[PDB]
Amino acid sequence: LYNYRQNQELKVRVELLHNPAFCSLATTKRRHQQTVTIPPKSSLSVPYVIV
Amino acid sequence: GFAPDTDDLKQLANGVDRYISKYELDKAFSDRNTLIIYLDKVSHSEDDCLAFKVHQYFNVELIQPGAVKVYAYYNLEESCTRFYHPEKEDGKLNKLCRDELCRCAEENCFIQVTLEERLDKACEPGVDYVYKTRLVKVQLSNDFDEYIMAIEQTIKSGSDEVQVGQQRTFISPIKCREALKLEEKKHYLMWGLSSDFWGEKPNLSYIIGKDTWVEHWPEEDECQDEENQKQCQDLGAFTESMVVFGCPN
Amino acid sequence: SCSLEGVEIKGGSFRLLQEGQALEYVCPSGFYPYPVQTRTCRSTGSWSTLKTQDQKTVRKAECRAIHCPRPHDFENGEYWPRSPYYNVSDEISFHCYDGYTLRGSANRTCQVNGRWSGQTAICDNGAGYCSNPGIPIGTRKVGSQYRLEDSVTYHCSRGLTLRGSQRRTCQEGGSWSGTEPSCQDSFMYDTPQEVAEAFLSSLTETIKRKIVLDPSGSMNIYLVLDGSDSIGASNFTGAKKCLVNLIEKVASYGVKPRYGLVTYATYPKIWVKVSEADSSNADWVTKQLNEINYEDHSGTNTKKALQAVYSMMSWPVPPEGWNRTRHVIILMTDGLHNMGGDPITVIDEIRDLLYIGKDRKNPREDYLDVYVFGVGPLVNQVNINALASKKDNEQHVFKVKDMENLEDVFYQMIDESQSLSLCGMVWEHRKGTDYHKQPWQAKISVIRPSKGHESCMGAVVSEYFVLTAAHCFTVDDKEHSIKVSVGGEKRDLEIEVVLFHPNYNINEAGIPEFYDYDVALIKLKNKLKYGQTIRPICLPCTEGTTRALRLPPTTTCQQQKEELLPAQDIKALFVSEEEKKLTRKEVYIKNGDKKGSCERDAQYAPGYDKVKDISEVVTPRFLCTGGVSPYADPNTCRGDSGGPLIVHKRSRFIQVGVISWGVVDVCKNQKVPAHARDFHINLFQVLPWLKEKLQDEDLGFL
Amino acid sequence: DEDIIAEENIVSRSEFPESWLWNVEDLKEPPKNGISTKLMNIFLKDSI
Amino acid sequence: FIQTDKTIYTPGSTVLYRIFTVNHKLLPVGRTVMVNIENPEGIPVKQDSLSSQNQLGVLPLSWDIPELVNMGQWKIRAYYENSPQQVFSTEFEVKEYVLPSFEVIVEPTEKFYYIYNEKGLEVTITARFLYGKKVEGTAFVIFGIQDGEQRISLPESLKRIPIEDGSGEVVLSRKVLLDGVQNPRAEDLVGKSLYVSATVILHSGSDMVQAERSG
Ligand SMILES: *[C@@H]1O[C@H](CO)[C@@H](O)[C@H](O)[C@H]1NC(C)=O
Ligand SMILES: [Mg+2]
Repeated sequence: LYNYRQNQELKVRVELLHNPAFCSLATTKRRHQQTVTIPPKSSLSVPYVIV
Repeated sequence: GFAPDTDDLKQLANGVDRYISKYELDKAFSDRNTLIIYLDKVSHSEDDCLAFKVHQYFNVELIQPGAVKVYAYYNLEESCTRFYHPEKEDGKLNKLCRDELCRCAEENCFIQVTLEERLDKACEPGVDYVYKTRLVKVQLSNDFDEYIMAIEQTIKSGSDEVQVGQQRTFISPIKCREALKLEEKKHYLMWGLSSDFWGEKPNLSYIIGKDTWVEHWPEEDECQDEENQKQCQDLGAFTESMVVFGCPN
Repeated sequence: SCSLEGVEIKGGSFRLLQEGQALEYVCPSGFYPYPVQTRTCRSTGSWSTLKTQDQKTVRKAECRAIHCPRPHDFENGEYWPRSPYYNVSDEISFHCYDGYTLRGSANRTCQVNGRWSGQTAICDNGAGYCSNPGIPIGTRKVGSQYRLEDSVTYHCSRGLTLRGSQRRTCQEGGSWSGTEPSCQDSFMYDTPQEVAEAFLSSLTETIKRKIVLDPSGSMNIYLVLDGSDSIGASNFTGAKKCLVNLIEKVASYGVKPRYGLVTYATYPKIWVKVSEADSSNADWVTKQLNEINYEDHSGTNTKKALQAVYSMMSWPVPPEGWNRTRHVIILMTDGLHNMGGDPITVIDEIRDLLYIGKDRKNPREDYLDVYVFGVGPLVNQVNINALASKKDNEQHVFKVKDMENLEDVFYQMIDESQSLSLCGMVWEHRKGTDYHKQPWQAKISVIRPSKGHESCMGAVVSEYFVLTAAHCFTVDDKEHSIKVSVGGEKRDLEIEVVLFHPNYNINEAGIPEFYDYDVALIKLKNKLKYGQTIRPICLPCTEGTTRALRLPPTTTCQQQKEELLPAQDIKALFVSEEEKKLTRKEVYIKNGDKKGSCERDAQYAPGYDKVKDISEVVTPRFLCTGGVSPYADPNTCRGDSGGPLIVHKRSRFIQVGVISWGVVDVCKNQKVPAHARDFHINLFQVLPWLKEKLQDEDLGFL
Repeated sequence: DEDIIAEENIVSRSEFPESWLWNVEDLKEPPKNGISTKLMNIFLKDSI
Repeated sequence: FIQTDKTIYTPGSTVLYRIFTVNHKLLPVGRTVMVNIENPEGIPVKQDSLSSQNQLGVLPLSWDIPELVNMGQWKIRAYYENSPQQVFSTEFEVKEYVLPSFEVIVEPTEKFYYIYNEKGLEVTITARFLYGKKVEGTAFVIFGIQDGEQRISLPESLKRIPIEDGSGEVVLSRKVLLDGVQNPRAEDLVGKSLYVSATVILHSGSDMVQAERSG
């Protein structure tokens, strides 16, 4: 996630849609939902696992 | 929901032969998802290594496994990777199959009853088989556990063709062992959908997933007792209604 | 016992069906309810949950606008413009790179139906054994090898269900194997015209259209209906007429079929098996069909019926001619919610008998056809798709709106073969033009003295007479003001006489407007040759009109008035002229108890200051149409007046009146007030004059 | 609106090509000191 | 003259190129031309003949790389039909890759290198994102020695430097250069060239870029 605002703080929600051809922790009923905070003029990293 | 300890990282960086970036020190513990370490050299005869603590600041269910990767600077295609998890062996995710192709089982074990509920949702356009079975044997193993059952009568047949007296195989994950609470020489009634068929002709097998429903059935001598007499005549009427009339759809 | 209170839909209405066990919403043209159309009441007294494509529950019933699908991918090209979603009547233009070639249509627009108009645009290079398949609009393609023995796969986005082939393989000759997929959504239905056209094109071959058989060849037709609890209408009523029409149409080609009829609810039941020696003529099979009864006391088992059909066709050494026979199976299933086994394996075994897919040099592909018809809003598209057959350049799955559309389709099929004599037929092919859709309208342009242009419209009642509003044409208009435009050509034609209504007049009462009897006719001396782009129109209370309403000839003109104009809001349309083209606009006419309410606002018209009696100039023959009742529908135009008024029913167009005027002038602001209402002349009242003046052409007037 | 923005009604950037605008153009504007000017419009892709 | 849209491709993609024909005075002409495509070994794979009449002298073409193909350098050779003695050629590459995200520039302060300097050779490192913003990370730099078809690597000269705001400094001294080779006499080094190689990594462990300056 890339944030390029001079004076701001962001609290964002990240989601990964599911796919039958892959297996992960996100099923049809329940799906991944992450809440993160980005410092100004910066970047953040989120990892995901796939089979 | 896991973070390193600043003091131990500082102590490790203060040592020789290891270098930690100056930028990562002004990276207050809240945001420390990834860490990167530079190693001057690695011995080719013995094992030299390190260790550090990890704290938890947030409670999250279904925690993902971690990851560790190592390589050399000029050659990137040659690298080693490993996983880890507290409650899981070797960090590998759960999946069941035999050498060619398979689905995975990161799901529940069952769904969870009145007369009309059983009357109505057993006629869904999705369900395929409705049987009543007697459990003949059980066998536990490492990858999954298996049950061998015998069929008394085909209450509602499906795509698979079976006759009275045949034997059927049921596959389940280990985590459901405490959930089902099955024992020798007992009668059950069960129904499931069509997506759970596994294998191929003729060694078809059924999978006890979330949607499949299995219920205990008392012995014929005890339908005179009010333990499940109501259910006894309810399911008798349900069976004769499907056999004689069917279902209004 | 279900809670029937609080099921109102915003912007539309709802109805109760099957005695309080079903509810169905409805909104006017250009809208669709969200997210479900019909709900059912279960035994427990609880209303069924809203089942969307992904079970998206909502807390209120409302209907929103129709959105045409957005293109997904395009390889070697570029299209203008781009938007998150496209409204109705928006245009897209394709144009692709240098050194390639474009095939298809360059300009595409989407209409109210929900589909883009034209064909698929494909840009190709020309360096492969078999040609580029192309990307249908809305899908995504995997595969980029175009030599022998490769395959290509398709699939489209979320909320859409596919209809067609999943995988296509480049055959030996150079053609692909399957049909081009194009995934649909819930709310697109098929109109009778396209269904009839596709059925006829697939069933027979062109030369006119004749059926082809090998020497010593034969056809076997198997019709499979279902009687489960989906309609419960008497004893298979409605289907009998369709089956009889199909039998007659098939026999009209001079071919000898052998029929077979089965009915399944939970057990199969044969009525006329093919092995019988009396099942090769139409009279006997029609008599046998005309005695079907009802026996239900439910369920659905398609597997058993298909196995019964299999046993019917099975042979117990095979006899002569088994290598030169054709099998056709028509399945009229509204459900296919199977309970007792999937039916695919039965089809696989049936085609295994005939030795079809068991070779590479003799495929023998066109010896088994399966057609499927679906009825209602509960049809399961995915199950329907997997059961029919799939071949290129043809369509084999059909889905219609309601039971009436079936007999509409078959009546249109049986009426298409008729000569050009009948009234008000429309038959649009795939590459038609604007005038082919409206083969009756004609235009007259006049330069009235001390005034500019005057453009008026009219309809071609017959080969000698032309009907036009009397406001445009006056008694002092000479041949300089008499120009006709018929046949889709600017060529003029000489006239003979003009006829006006004797009581037509325009004349201190404060109302200088008197639109009474706005009827004008032009009588020629020339015979017209009926062709393709020019056709007459059909008038009420006539032998042809009775023959064009599927009714016995015992109906009276008063009964016809009641049927065509009941005391209800009735759909109608007028063919307006916009952007140098002709397009239809839908309106609702109010001949019921609300006619007075529609006329209650007539005082708002300009120049109506001294109206002593509201009906002194608003004659009772006036019909009030349009307005905000119950929805904001655009009215007609004062500057575009003259055109006819047409009602559409039974796939037929019937004249009902001639436009006269509107309450206010708002149409010239094209570049709608509530009080804006349209007043028209009813043609039933002017019947005596036409009857006394139409006794020479002999068009069966009664 | 009244509900905090969830992830149900957002479109996604898809087009990531490597070379585009392989077109050909002709100049026929009336001259002005021997310099002809043509105006053309282009729609950008979805890459940063 | 031959023009191609890109420089490096992947299997399964397509190649699009153009041919311009001119005469001695550099004016459009129209004649017959022939075009061949040659694989790394040299045996032609596809040949074709074309005419450029009534086109003012621009020829567009196309080719489609298979899915199971060799790697390396491929050639396009074109010539007139009248005179097959003279040919014109162009080269391109076929190799799988993934598109990078930022660029790295290595530069010295003086193009030459006077053998009598006590400061050695100094170079500076500048890395930048594609859309104009600055970058941070860490870099590894190494040196070498180039002779006529020969390369020698000095293992003692390998350095790690932190790149902040896209600026790094590397310095090489006389002693390392002298000890790397077996030539105490400095005057014997004249006629041999130097080169430097650098690698830049980010602080998120996401990318890897390499840049080389030779000669
Ligand atoms: C069908 O009959 C036999 C197969 O038993 C075959 O020899 C014959 O040629 C076939 N008839 C055709 C192909 O017209
Ligand atoms: Mg049914």
